[PDB]
Amino acid sequence: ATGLHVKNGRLYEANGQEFIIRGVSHPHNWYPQHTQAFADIKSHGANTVRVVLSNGVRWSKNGPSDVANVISLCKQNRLICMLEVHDTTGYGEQSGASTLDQAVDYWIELKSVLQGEEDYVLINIGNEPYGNDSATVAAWATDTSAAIQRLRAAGFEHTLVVDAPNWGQDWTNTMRNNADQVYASDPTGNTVFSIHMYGVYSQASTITSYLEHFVNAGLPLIIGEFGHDNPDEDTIMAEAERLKLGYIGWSWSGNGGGVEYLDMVYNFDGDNLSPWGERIFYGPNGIASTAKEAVIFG
Repeated sequence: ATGLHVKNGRLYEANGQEFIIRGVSHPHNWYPQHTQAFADIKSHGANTVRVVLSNGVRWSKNGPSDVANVISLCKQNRLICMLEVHDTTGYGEQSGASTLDQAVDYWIELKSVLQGEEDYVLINIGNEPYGNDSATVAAWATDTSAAIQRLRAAGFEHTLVVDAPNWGQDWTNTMRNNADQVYASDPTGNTVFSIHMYGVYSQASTITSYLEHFVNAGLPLIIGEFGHDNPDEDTIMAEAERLKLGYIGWSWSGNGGGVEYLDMVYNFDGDNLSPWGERIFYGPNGIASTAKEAVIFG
């Protein structure tokens, strides 16, 4: 059965209530010991959590039982769970990345724990699945359409979330110009596009133009990741509120590799907010003042 689904370019629960995602990502794969984060994230008002999983290509695979446990943590804490395979990141540029087909192999393997959870879980097929290599960025639309068709053929009814090329930022506007072709390829219409806004989106003009393109065309869109400063997070949040689009900040805690300033809380301590955590949860157009829990939990 279908749970969350798309109607007229927007996201709805099965009872017909519109759902506007207001959440954060949590690096579950890399920090399995920090499962308290699910309740901590809920305590600050988020309605969704984007969970980092691995299909075993680049990190250690999250098996079915582990994924079942993450889904119950989401449900227990009344959060919609967006699961994502992180191994696809930067494919065609990043050495050892997974392809979307390898991500799809993994989702099919979890079929028995995901089927029947369509009201609670969204499947983000693969994070930022192309880097900037021109020849593989040119395959974004065909590869993404192929992955959707495989998932629907395996019986998945969930709403699927697909990321853009150019490491998620789509500065080539490949996702923007071709999302109509990809959307048409899902027989159920339950596909949502996801843009990640970092340094390409430091100007308000670029942010606004990108979001309006999708809203004016009825193409479903969420801001799957964004950071602060240098993207203009003030405009990203204001515009997401004005246009009623979902957004998900990166990330709860535990950033390494130079982006330690993207931690929202220090050392996974839910009461120890950084300035980014205070901006995204408690600032203007922030999670605590704008998010609404999914009505499926009432």
